[PDB]
Amino acid sequence: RTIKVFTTVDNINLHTQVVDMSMTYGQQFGPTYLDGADVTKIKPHNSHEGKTFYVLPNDDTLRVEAFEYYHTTDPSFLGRYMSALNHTKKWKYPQVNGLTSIKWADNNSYLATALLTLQQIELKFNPPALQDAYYRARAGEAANFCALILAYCNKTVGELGDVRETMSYLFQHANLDSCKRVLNVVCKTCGQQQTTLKGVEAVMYMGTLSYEQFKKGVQIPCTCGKQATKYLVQQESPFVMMSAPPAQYELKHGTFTCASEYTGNYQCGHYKHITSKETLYCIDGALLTKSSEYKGPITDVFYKENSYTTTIK
Ligand SMILES: Nc1cncc(C(=O)Nc2cccc3ccccc23)c1
Ligand SMILES: [Cl-]
Ligand SMILES: [Cl-]
Ligand SMILES: [Zn+2]
Repeated sequence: RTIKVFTTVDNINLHTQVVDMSMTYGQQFGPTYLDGADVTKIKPHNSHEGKTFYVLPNDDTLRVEAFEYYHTTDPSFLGRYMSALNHTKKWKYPQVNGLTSIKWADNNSYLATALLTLQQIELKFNPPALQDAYYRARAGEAANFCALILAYCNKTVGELGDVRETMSYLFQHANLDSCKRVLNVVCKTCGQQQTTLKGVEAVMYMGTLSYEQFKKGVQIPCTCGKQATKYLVQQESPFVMMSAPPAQYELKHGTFTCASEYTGNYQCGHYKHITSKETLYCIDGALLTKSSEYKGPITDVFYKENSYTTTIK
């Protein structure tokens, strides 16, 4: 007694298989998943005929397909992706003010604010798996995209996460080759040092949330033991992300694109998203509120950019 099924690593290229209904999937394919569910220890049902099963990339055809689709050789990746998808397919993805959000479940507030942010900044993903899942997420079906983020970041469903680190890992799998930043550091004692940064380093800054303040100059400790002024000379990027240790901060309508708020103690707090549109909207998973100004413990602020050159001489 047999059925025909298909095996895959990318859910695009299918491989025809005939399975024995008296043996487990595990006995025939090794670790096997059906829409994220682990079916390794399960025997084929009638209802399985014609269905697609994920298997591990254990031969050269599957390794080429999996590497071209996911751009990772981590042998646990597909198992972690499937384990996460079994949960994320049960999350809800409401449209909030025209953006795909996530209804709160499993400590996912960092993923909701990351997903909302990605829909507001120009970013192209390198791995086809992320490109395809991101397109589906923007259309409202974000389960695959959320499970890929989890898998790529080595996070499990239910784990508390960091928005900044999550964005940094996603930026590392994105095309930021065009991104350039020139900084100047001026110490009235030591003199001045210019630095040029590329890629992820060109779009992320830690120590101030204010892009305006970064342009005017921020005070930092100099290696000589005094204080220096660091300021932005030149920026070439479609956005910048400014971060700082969480502190009470006032967001003003029309001065930024979006921001992350973190409330609570070390590690086990909660994120909300603030987006500047016609007014300020606070998106907290499924929840939406508005205000003319917003003051809270802000961690990350995103700004639109294209090309900036300082007037500072
Ligand atoms: N998501 C989250 C939750 N709870 C605590 C943090 C936190 O403090 N992380 C950081 C560690 C080290 C240096 C940091 C410097 C700046 C900002 C955060 C830092 C982050
Ligand atoms: Cl993309
Ligand atoms: Cl990549
Ligand atoms: Zn100095």
